[PDB]
Amino acid sequence: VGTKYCSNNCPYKVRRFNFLQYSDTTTETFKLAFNPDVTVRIRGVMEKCTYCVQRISGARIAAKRAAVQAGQSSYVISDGAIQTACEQACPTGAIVFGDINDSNSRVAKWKAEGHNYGLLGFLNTVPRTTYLARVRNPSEELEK
Amino acid sequence: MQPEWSGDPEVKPVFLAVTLTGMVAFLLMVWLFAFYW
Amino acid sequence: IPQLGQVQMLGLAAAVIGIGVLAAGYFLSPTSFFESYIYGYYVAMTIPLGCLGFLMVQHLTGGAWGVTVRRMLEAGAATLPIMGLLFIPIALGYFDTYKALGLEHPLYEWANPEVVTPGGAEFDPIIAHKVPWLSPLWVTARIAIFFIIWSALALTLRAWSRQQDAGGDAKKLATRMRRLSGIGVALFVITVTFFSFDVAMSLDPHWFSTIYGAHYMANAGLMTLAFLALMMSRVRDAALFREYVSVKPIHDIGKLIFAFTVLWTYMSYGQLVIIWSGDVAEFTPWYVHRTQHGWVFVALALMLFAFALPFFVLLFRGTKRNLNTLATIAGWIVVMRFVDMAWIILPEFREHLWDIAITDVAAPIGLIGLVIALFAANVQQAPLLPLRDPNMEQLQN
Amino acid sequence: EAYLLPGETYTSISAKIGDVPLTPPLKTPKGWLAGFSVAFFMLMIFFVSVTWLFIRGVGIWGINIPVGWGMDIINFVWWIGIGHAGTLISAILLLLNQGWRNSINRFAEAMTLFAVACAGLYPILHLGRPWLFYWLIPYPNTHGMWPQFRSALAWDVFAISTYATVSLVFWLVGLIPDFATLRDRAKNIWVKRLYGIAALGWRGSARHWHRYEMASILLAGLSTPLVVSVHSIISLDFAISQVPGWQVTVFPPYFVAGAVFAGFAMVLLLMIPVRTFYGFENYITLHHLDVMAKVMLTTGMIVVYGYFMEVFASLYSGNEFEEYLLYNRLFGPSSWAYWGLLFCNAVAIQPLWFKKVRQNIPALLIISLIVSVGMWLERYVIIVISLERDFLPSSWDIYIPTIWDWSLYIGTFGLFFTLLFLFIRVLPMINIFEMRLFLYQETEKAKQR
Ligand SMILES: CCCCCCCCCCCCCCC(=O)OC[C@H](COP(=O)(O)OCCN)OC(=O)CCCCCCCCCCCCCC
Ligand SMILES: CCCCCCCCCCCCCCCC(=O)OC[C@H](COP(=O)(O)OCCN)OC(=O)CCCCCCCCCCCCC
Ligand code: F3S
Repeated sequence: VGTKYCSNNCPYKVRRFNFLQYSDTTTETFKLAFNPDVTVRIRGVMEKCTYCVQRISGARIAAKRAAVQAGQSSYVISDGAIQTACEQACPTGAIVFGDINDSNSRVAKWKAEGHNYGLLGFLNTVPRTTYLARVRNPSEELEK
Repeated sequence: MQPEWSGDPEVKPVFLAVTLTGMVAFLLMVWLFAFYW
Repeated sequence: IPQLGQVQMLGLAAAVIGIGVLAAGYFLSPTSFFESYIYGYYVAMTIPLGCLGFLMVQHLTGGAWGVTVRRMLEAGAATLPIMGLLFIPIALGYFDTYKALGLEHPLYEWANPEVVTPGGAEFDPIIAHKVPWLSPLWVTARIAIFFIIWSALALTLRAWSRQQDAGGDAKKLATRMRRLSGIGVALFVITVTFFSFDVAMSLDPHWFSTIYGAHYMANAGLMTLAFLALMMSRVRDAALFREYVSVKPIHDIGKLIFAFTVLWTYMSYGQLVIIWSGDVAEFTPWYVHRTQHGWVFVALALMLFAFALPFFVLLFRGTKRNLNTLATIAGWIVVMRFVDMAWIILPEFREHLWDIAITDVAAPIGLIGLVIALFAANVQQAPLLPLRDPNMEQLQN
Repeated sequence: EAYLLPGETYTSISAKIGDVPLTPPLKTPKGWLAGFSVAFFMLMIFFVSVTWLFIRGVGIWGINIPVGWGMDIINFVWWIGIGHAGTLISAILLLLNQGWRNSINRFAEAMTLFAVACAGLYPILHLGRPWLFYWLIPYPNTHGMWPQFRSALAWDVFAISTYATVSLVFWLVGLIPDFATLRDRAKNIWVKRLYGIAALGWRGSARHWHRYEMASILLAGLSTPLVVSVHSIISLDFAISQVPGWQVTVFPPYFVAGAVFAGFAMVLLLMIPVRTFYGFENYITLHHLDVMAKVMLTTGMIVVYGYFMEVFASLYSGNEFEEYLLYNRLFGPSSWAYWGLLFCNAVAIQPLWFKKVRQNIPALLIISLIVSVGMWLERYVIIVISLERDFLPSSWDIYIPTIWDWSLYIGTFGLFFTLLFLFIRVLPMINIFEMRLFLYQETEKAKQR
């Protein structure tokens, strides 16, 4: 409805509000560029990244369809099944996404590292996006 | 103290009409809002 | 007069039981004696500070209830320097008198050397940050200053109303008590909020609350109102309560008991829903320590027997106009305020519901008995119910 | 002194209060005409601001992504908080048996209702999809969804709706016997039916007055905890939030005190002209304004105590975020509002301790005006400054209001003053009954001495 309270309380301020009609409602070429698996937002609603949930939902439906086609009744989803777009396009591979309950996944092996940390731990949010601390390798001549 | 309509012959069927109003109107909202889709 | 002597004797016997079991608790383990004395002094200080503040509130807001219990409020306010003399064992407790009297650590974590000293073994930086504010000299200076203002306020108001029995009173001396109570109400509010800070909220220096003190305000006022209604029932046959007091001030005081019960549960729910809904981990350990290890059932019994039954019973006219059942309600209120201050203070050093020693009952009953004995000695030294007063006619309606 | 001046009979109460309504509409005073014309102009400014709010969206306001609640929520808290002191005279003084409420409670209830109508538009107006405001209300839908009910705006919707309805109910029962008098003196035949169905044929009587005092005392007993809770919940939409300047445990009693403080300022600013221009000097004495300044002084000290509690929370805590809160309030880019807050709501209230300052009418009016402005500044310091600088310094940005925030504020002033001017035209502004009862109680005190 657009209360924007949800902006004020998220301690990382990652939510974004459609204050005006930002979405291109008129230019047909810009209407062709919109991906139809995501809603194009109207004025007055919130926005934040959804763990790129069109890809999660599509891989979920794919896993469940292939599970019921085999008949396993399991629905096991692969670790490489979901690559979010801002993971798929990072050239350095810093962003790593996947299932964390499954210990075999890359993201759960990354989160088991000792320099993994969540942003603003004192607010008891328990983030699912965590950070590896920047471990530098300086030399003996400019720091020591 | 008692109300001034306590000893009136209208106090039986009017207060029966408030509950017959309730079980008509509220049950109509029940039918429309729960059983009408 | 004679029932006052009866309740004074009962308070003296309670104080004797308290000092006997408190000295036994020093004989077993003196740290338990000292923490129980912290609790006993806090729940003993609920009486005279609320008495002082309610005397000044009724001098600001001249009512028939206020004239009805002005002299009992003045007696309760008169006990304050004896409350300083009962404070100073605590001041020995957190000072350099430590390493004597068997204490393993001092009574407060800021009174600890190692938790606040720079370069020490502990160096806990939350407690070491507040070391100018929370140091033994600063806290003793602050508490003694608050004692000075409270004793000056109380003894000046009591001496002026003692001068009111002669003359210069229908416009003089009541404007003086009005101005003094008007400045002092703000003084009393800030000083007893800071007192509640230094005594209770600094026991765990990792946590703070800004509604603390106001929580202690409502606790002190509601203990005071129930105490006032409790011994108003004893002095019914004083012949002067029968000459000038009717059941309309009784209804007023029961009304104020009801209002302070709902104001206190509003304060406690405000703190609870603020800390609970905004789940930030510097405010949350207070309620983690207070719903764990058996303290949760004390919290629910506090919600069910100090709010819901006292609210629901006090909606009616009888149990407010009648005085006997109002006294039974007030006794239940006083006991429930004891249980609440147990929930407020004892999780900071007990950690279990089943760890509550016999000293945690010895110190509240004993120090309340000392409070009641000094109170009932102070009522008897003056005529109760000031007969010559410009606010007298509200008793006659 | 005395709350009622002598020389007054029941005929004189009904003549002086009753004839300010039921005047011929073409015989209406020209000062009223000028004030209502100004209020009509500012209500058109309201309608223009609301029109451009609906068409373009909420982005015409100066809100950005850190400050999601800018000047709109500030005016909401200010306008809702004005109603506390009006309900205080309406209900709390009725409970405490206070003799000064007898001439004020009509005006107090009226401006409570009008400040509620001015405030209650802001939860609808600040949405940016305001046509879905009913989604916050639990209503039967085909979706099967519900409001979250643990949000404090979900508490706000119930809170403002219940508060609006109870204050309207208290106004209507407080108005029924004055409707009965105004029906009995109207002298135009059609207006007698209009005030007649308004009075419902009240028939001022024992076994009707018993239920009158009984229901009015009891409704005061219902509305007295209610306005405290409704302004506690207006506090709680910051106090449950995890922002450092908003998660403060003192906030519900401190917002309650700030509400009574700002509302008493507004009752001052809008009843000194009602006392002077309309000749109600006997009904609203100087002791009335003395005791009202005293109650405003009480709430101002509790508010200054709340500022001290904020300073103590920021200094006592070892957290970086509370300390940077106090720094950015004291020396930040928006620190002007905090300095004007300690000049306004703290320095200027210490004059009210002295009786001659309280009895001086121009000083009392101007100090009440500083109370209202600095109260608004307190809401600014609580909301906007704490939303400016947050946990992550990348999410730090300044808040600057646009012309449309001020346009909506002035327009809500117009809606308030317009509704107030229709109130002081068609209806009486002092309780005619309960002043006759106050006249009875005053002469009975003069009898029994
Ligand atoms: C929103 C503001 C906060 C509300 C807090 C609740 C207030 C109390 C509600 C009940 C009102 C008083 C109960 C009955 C009573 O005792 O009043 C009687 C008396 C006047 O009646 P007489 O018969 O004597 O007639 C005299 C005139 N003819 O009322 C008073 O004198 C006023 C008492 C002062 C009220 C003190 C309670 C306020 C609590 C402090 C709140 C501040 C917050 C603290 C941080
Ligand atoms: C243990 C004590 C309890 C804690 C108390 C601390 C808080 C103190 C608040 C109580 C003070 C009440 C207001 C006093 C100031 C005042 O002037 O009011 C009294 C007036 C004067 O009466 P008159 O007619 O002039 O004297 C008659 C002479 N025969 O009258 C009133 O009673 C009005 C009372 C107003 C009560 C509401 C305002 C106080 C609370 C609001 C703040 C709430 C914050 C959460
Ligand atoms: S608080 Fe909720 S109402 Fe919308 S702007 Fe946020 S999702």
